[PDB]
Amino acid sequence: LAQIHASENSKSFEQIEVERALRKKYARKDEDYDSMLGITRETPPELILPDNVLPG
Amino acid sequence: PISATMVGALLGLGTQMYSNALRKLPYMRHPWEHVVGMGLGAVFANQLVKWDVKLKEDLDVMLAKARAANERRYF
Amino acid sequence: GSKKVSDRIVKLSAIDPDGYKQDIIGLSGQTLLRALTHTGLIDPASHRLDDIEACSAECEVQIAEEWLEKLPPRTYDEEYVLKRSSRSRILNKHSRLGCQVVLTQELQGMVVAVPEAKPWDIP
Amino acid sequence: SPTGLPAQTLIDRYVTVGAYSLLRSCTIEPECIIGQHSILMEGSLVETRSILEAGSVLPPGRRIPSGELWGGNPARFIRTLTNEETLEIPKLAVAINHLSGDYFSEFLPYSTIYLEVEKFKKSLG
Amino acid sequence: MDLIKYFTFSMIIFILGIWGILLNRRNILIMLMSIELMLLAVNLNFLVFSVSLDDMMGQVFALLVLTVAAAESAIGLAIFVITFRVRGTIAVEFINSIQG
Amino acid sequence: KVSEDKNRNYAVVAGVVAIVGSIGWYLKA
Amino acid sequence: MNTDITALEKAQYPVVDRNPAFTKVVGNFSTLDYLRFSTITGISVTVGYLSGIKPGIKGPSMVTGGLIGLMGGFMYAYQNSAGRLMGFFPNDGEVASYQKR
Amino acid sequence: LEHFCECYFNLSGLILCPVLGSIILLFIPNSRIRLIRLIGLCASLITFLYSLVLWIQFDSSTAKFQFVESLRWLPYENINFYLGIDGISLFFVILTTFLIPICILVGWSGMRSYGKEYIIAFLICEFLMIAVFCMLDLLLFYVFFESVLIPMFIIIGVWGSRQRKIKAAYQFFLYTLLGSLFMLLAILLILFQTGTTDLQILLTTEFSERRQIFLWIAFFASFAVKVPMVPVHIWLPEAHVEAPTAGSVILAGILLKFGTYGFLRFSIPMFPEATLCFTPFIYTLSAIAIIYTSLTTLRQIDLKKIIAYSSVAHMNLVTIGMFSLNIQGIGGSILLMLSHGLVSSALFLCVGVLYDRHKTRLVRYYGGLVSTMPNFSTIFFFFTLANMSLPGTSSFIGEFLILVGAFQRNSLVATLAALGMILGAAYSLWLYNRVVSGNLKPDFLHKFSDLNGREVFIFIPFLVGLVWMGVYPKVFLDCMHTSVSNLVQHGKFH
Amino acid sequence: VKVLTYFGMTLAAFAFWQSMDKVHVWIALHQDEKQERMEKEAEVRRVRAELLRKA
Amino acid sequence: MFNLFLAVFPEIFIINATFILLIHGVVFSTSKKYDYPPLASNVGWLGLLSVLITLLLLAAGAPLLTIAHLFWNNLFRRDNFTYFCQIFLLLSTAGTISMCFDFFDQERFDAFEFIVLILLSTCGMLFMISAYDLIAMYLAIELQSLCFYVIAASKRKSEFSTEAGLKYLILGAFSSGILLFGCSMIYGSTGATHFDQLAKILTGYEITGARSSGIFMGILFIAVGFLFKITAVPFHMWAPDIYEGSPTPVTAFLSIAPKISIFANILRVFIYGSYGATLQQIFFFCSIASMILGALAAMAQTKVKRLLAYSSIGHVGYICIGFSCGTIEGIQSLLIGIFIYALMTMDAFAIVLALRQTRVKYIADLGALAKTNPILAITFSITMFSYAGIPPLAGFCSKFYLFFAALGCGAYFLALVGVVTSVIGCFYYIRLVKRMFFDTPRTWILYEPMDRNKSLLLAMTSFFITLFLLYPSPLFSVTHQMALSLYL
Ligand SMILES: C/C=C/C(=O)SCCNC(=O)CCNC(=O)[C@H](O)C(C)(C)COP(=O)(O)OP(=O)(O)OC[C@H]1O[C@@H](n2cnc3c(N)ncnc32)[C@H](O)[C@@H]1OP(=O)(O)O
Ligand SMILES: [Fe+3]
Repeated sequence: LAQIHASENSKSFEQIEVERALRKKYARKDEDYDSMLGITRETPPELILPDNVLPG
Repeated sequence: PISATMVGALLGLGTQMYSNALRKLPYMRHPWEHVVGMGLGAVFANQLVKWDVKLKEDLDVMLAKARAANERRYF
Repeated sequence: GSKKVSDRIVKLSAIDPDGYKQDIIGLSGQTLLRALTHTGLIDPASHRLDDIEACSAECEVQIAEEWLEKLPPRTYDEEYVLKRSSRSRILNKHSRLGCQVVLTQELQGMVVAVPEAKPWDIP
Repeated sequence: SPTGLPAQTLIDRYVTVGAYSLLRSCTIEPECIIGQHSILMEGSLVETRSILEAGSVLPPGRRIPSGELWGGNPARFIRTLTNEETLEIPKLAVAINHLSGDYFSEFLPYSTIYLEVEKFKKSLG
Repeated sequence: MDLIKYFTFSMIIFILGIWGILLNRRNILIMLMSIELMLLAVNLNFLVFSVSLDDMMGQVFALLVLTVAAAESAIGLAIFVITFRVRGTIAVEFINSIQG
Repeated sequence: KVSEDKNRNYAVVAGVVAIVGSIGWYLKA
Repeated sequence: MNTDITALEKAQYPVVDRNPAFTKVVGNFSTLDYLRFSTITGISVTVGYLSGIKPGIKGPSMVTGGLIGLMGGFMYAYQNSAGRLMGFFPNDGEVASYQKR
Repeated sequence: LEHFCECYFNLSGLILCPVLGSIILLFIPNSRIRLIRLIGLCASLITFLYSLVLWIQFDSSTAKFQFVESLRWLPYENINFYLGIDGISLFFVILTTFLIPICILVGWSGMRSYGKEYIIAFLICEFLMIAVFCMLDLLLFYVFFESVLIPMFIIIGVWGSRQRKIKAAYQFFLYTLLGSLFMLLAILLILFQTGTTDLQILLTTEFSERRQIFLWIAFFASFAVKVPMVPVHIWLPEAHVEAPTAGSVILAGILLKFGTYGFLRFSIPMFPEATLCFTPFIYTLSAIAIIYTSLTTLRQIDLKKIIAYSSVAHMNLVTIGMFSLNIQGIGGSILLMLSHGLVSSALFLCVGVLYDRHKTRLVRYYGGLVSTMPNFSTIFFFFTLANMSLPGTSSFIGEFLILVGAFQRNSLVATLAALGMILGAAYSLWLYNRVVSGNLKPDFLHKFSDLNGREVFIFIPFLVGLVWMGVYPKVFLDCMHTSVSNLVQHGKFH
Repeated sequence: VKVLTYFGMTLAAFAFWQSMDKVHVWIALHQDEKQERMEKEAEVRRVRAELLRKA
Repeated sequence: MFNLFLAVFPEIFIINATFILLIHGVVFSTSKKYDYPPLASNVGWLGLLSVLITLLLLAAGAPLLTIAHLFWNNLFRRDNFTYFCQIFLLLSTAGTISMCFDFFDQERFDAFEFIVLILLSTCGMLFMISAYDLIAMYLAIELQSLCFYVIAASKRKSEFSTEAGLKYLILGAFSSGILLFGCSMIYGSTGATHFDQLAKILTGYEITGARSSGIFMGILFIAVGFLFKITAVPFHMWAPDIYEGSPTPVTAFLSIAPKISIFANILRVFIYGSYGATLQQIFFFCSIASMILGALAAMAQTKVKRLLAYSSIGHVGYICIGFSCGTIEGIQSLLIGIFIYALMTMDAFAIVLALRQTRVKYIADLGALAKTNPILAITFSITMFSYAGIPPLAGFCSKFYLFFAALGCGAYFLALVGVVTSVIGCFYYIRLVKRMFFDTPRTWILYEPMDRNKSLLLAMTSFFITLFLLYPSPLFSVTHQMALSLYL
């Protein structure tokens, strides 16, 4: 838990803004229109937590 | 007294505060928008009164034509 | 501490549409639907209130007869909802509305069958 | 949770959690009051229309029955609440919300700190 | 007696469309096809009437109706395809969820 | 010293033209 | 093709030209006509820019909005000028350049 | 035709006062309880004082509508509307303005949980009700009366005590809407003849006998649901009992008067032949209701159900007097209307005092309150006496003057109506003794508090009002007699 | 269906259409009677109206 | 030659703008450079701009729309009535589009083609209003219907949306075939399709004994198609299912825009035409059936959308009563009712779309709304009391005219039906107020606050509803103006 908190608290202004935009862009989904377009939208790695902090 | 400009400005102010309240925001969240709303309400009220006058003027002529046509039957 | 959450805990088992049996946990005094939604057996979003007026049989369960004796009999509104929500418009004699079943200590060990979920998210 | 129930921390409506209280994976049903400096541990449940005294300690998985006053370390039954007492609880929540509104009006949507950062940068070239 | 016979030809096509609606509770594809029969019967009436009255307005509308029939068949079969894809079957017991 | 986003500059000019044109439209009508 | 400009409701102002040509109508544009055209084009470009920021295409969105605005603004100005020249709208200016010229 | 009055104090400002109060309150934060309370109370008090001034400038010699003023609806001026009062409606306006501040004062202690929504609803009710009492048009009467249903619905449903308030509010809204729709049908029927709905005009237009009968039946259906008359009286018990105390006060003190006021303002004068043909029918329904509903009141076990059931008997005596069509009958009917609006409200106030402390309405739980609440017991006894039409109280003046008017027309209806004296005394004294007299029951109730300073002040204007009209009713009868005389003489010329 | 079933159905339908032709001829042959009946009924209505308009 | 097209500047502009938006959306939605951005909101804003510019072009060039009327005569006819009807239609389209942006963003409906189909259906309804021939009327109706069929199935993976699309397509094609049959019968009997030629041939005879059975049945079948279109009983059962199953913006658009376009068509085909009271009896009986069925079925509903659908059916019955009576005031009151119902429906659907961010589905979901959002609960109650017809709210005009026409046209059964249905409607409308204000549920639903568009539209519609009767003259005069433009 310390690792994820230390990573988040040390981010610079520019990275904070980039990840705010990413979080907004990937908050919802329209996989149906993606399938019509023939594309698959993937969650960027900066928004994925390590497996060692997940409940599973 | 009570004029179209005053009523329209008050209604524009009321709409902005009603819109802020529907969004659970403070009444005076963006006061420049209140100024804009008062201006728009005043413009809309003056235009509405003028339009009502014009509409009544046009309806009078059209009713004149209708009555002339209906009075043609008794000739 | 004299009073414990385990006093209200009612053991249960649920058989999913694919047939695999799961031991689930619910509080007496709450509905069977809430116990079923704790582990996601029934999607909580599909049935957010425990009211008969907010039910399209999303909470429907099937219960064998040995446990139906231990429950209050179905009211007219429940049977109306079950019958209309059936695909064939046939009332199922073992069917119950999970939002109307209140868990009690007398329901320990009861087996419940969870049918396949109906569509519920109206566009 | 040791009870097996979902371990989310749920503070329902009209709940007054007194200052310096520690909550972890506890459920508080609507219209309750938690006394100052109380501790609610994992899986514990406080049923609706209950009051915990200041300094109370609720061990893991323990329960506060509805319509009662409890307190102590560990929490023990004190007495049963009168109906007027239970009517007082949402009133306390509403009053605290009214007080918080006075603090909410002290802040505009943006701070002016960014100007201080600007000038602290400018002085530094 | 020419006109009455042409008209009864169109009439039987329209009636067959109505009957196809009545007789196919469980077959919605044939319900669509019955509707297409009704549209053909109307298109023929316009042509027959245009010939009978010596007037070209019937034929212009006959061409435009053929365009409408084509578009409506295309979109209808699209809706059929998506319904089938979602359910995996065309049986009418799986398209009755909306009711009341 | 200079604003570099050329699309933003064009949009700013467009908004200014809209405002000034609205004012002139009212004044000459 | 037989054509007939005859309108249902008669003009209420002096008819300077009953069927003015395209180039004549355009050459009849007043400063008010250019003001209406520029306002509509500017508003359209602004809406294109503001609506295009979220998808990330503010430039192309500005272009599309500006095309819609140019089309609509020309249409509105041509409408006003032609209606003035045909006497459907108050056209004291057109009558001045007709009595004089 | 502009009819603007020359008087400084006019109907328009009295109408605007509570509207301004409501508009001001919508914007004040609910956190500012002290300010909200004081604004509402001050607005209602100013309105009451304005109504008193309106009383001061009243002319008791004229039969012409007074303070008449007009308001334009269209620039075509085809449809123009008028406001005016007479000797028949003045006192009802004053009563409305007196009762509203009482309603604000009743919920003073709970205004932290009520909020601006409570004061706003009562102010909107006040504005609509005064408007209704001040109209010289059949159409505006319908709109403003039909409009009072929304705030009363809200008041019953939100601040009612139990879950029975759902059914009660439903029945109230639906019964009143049915009656109002029937009135609307009558208003359009009149409009098709006359081309207008102006009272001053329709008073001068003759209606055929057949159309008089039909228009009377449609006006009857509307007014008889609001009187109330048997058998459409059953909405009143649930509605008046389930409502909050101030809601009950408004429902019984003001809203009940709209039907009998509609008989006096429209049905009786406009259709004088239809009125005569239907007098035996009115007499039968009124006399049945007095006897039946008084015996029902005897067997009620709920404090509020007894008081609410009492109003049905009193209003049907009012209908008897007003259809007697003489000075004593109509003058007595109006006086009982105002007196009932004071006695019934005070009795609802007495029960509300008891329910606020103990949260029960069952009579069997109380008893022996004289030894713990002597001040409440003394005030409860006075208003209990005023409900029995005891001479000296205001309600005796209206009751006897109606019996005088009924006796000169039909002796039989006067005798059946006079049975209200025996039955009215039976349940009123039974209620008082079962609640106040006897021994305490500490297993049910062991903690008591007599009236506080606010509750004492609330009752004082009620006590002064009933004694004043009871011993010297000339101040009221002086200002009513010319309007009453012209109401009776309407339609005949000998 | 079998080919012969289809052809038997076509023969039945041909007989049905010839019967329809007979029906159309019959309907054509009774135009004069129908117009005569229409005229008599119209005269009845007109006489009744003229006699009722008298009062 | 160019100046002849001044009569069709609005349609030319809106069609060209729709083409531009189609190309823009397809070019940039497929772009890898911009990571295939959703463009529903971008195209939606540009299309709202296009609709507003079309409205400006139409409103400002009021006399120019009648230019070259002889040249355009065999294609359409533009007059005062069509002018105001088209302005109303454009305003309705603009409001409906403005209510869609939160749905595009939060649901992530990324299809920009939804906006394009709405724009094309708007072009179709524009052409419907100005139609003056059976051929043009049918073609414009069909363009409109095809757009609606496509958008009703826009959530192509949803069982409800696909089911609604299928039922819509089948029943709409059936009714369209019936109407086309009616047109063919009329053409064969009269040798004409232009509305003027039909007016001349039919006037003066109606049913004079020797009655053209072809003209009768043509009128009958065309009326059946129109009654299907206005959701009138017994051609109504598609509407509740389609309204419920379609996406909520689709339902909002279908509940307002198509009624204006088809009532314009009904008034120009029959009132401007000539036949016996048979058609008036058709609409009379359909109005009575619609009021009764709408009231009872709405009383049975537990879901908000189905309740609104049945309420709309009841109100079209109330409106068609005005068509049946066949007077100038009947047409005026029909127009007034359509206007007020459109504004009230937009108010209600703005509230429903605001609550759909939290997935409101049942009436019971509105429990404790007076606590969690007091101003919103009051706004919805003002709308519900307007729906019930309680004065002084704007909804009272429809009730007033319903009873006025009945006691004038001499009807008393109609008055009885109106009274009973009004009381039933009041009950099931105030049930929603009781749910938001009186109930104390164990579990609450906390709703996300609405966006600025819906709040502004809600504030304006709420002010109109509460205050229209204080200054109603412009609507009365403009509707009277339109009613007379139909005949003279
Ligand atoms: C992944 C991250 C991990 C972390 O970092 S943990 C984060 C912070 N969480 C914590 O610190 C939780 C610590 N857990 C505990 O303290 C806990 O109590 C504890 C773990 C001692 C004890 O918890 P128990 O449930 O196991 O308590 P007992 O079984 O021993 O009960 C004995 C008795 O003591 C009494 N009771 C027990 N606990 C206490 C106390 N403390 N005081 C007073 N009285 C008590 C009580 O009367 C009990 O009787 P009953 O109620 O009839 O069962
Ligand atoms: Fe359920």
